[PDB]
Amino acid sequence: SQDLSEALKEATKEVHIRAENSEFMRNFQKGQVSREGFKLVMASLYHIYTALEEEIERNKQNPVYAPLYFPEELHRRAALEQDMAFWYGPHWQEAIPYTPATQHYVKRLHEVGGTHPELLVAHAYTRYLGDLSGGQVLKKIAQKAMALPSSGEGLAFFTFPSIDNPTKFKQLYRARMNTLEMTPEVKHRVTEEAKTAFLLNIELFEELQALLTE
Ligand code: HEM
Ligand SMILES: Clc1ccc(CCC2(Cn3ccnc3)OCCO2)cc1
Ligand SMILES: [Cl-]
Repeated sequence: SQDLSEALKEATKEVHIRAENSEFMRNFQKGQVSREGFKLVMASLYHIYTALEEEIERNKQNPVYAPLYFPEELHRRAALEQDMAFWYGPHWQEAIPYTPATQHYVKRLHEVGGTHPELLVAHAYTRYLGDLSGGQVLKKIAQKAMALPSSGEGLAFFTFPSIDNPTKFKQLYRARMNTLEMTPEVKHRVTEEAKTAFLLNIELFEELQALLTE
C-alpha cells in the first residue's frame, strides 16, 4: 500500500492548515507575543513532553515503537526544564501552571502509552516531526519579539545539539518510521490518532488565547 510517513502527511495536511492559522498562532507570527503568553505555552509543553517521553520510556523495548527510540537526539524534557528555570526561576516546579486543556492532552498521552502503544508513534510524529520542520521560523519571531540572546537561554526547547542536519534527520526518521509493522487496521488507527493529536493542540491554543484575553 502507501508508506506510513506519507499516509500521515496526507492525513494531517488539512488539519495542519487549521492549526497553522489558528488565532493564537496567527498572533505569534505577528510578533505580538508577551512574556506572559510565551511562558504559558512553554509551561504547557513541559507537561506534554514530560508525559510523552515518560511513555516512550515505558515502551522503548516494544517493537511498535523501538525503531524510533532516539532519546539523545529528540527528547525535549531536559531542554524544557532549563527553560522553566529561566522563565520561572529556581522554584519553577511549584510555580508553573497546569491548564485543563494541557491535562486533557497529558491524559490522552498516558492512555495511549498505557493501552494503545501502537498509536504512540502518531504522537511522536505530531510532536517531533513537527519540531524538526519549523522550530526555526518561530524561533526567530520569539527572539525578536522578546529580545532573547542568540546564545539560546530561554529557547533550549528549540535547539537540537545532537542533530547536525534536521532536514536529513527528518528523512531518516521517516524511513525508520516506515519499517514498523503495519497492517490496514493499525495504519488506519494511527493516522486517525494523529488528527486527534492535532485537535488536542488546536484546543490547547484556543484555551491559552482565552486565558490571555483576561
Ligand atoms: C505557527 C503555526 C505553524 C506553522 C507556521 C507551521 C509550519 C510548518 C512547516 C513550514 C512545515 C514543513 C512543510 C513541509 O512539509 O515542507 C511544517 C511541518 C509540520 N508541522 Fe507545522 N506549523 C505550524 C503549526 C503546527 C502545529 C500546531 C502542529 C501540531 C503540533 C504542527 C505539526 C507539524 C508536523 C507534524 C509537520 C511535519 C509533516 C510532515 O512533513 O510529514 N505544525 N509545519
Ligand atoms: Cl508559541 C509556540 C507554540 C508552539 C510551539 C511548538 C513546536 C512547533 C513545531 N513545529 C514547527 C513547525 N511545525 C511544527 O509547533 C508549532 C510551532 O512550533 C512553539 C512556540
Ligand atoms: Cl479542527
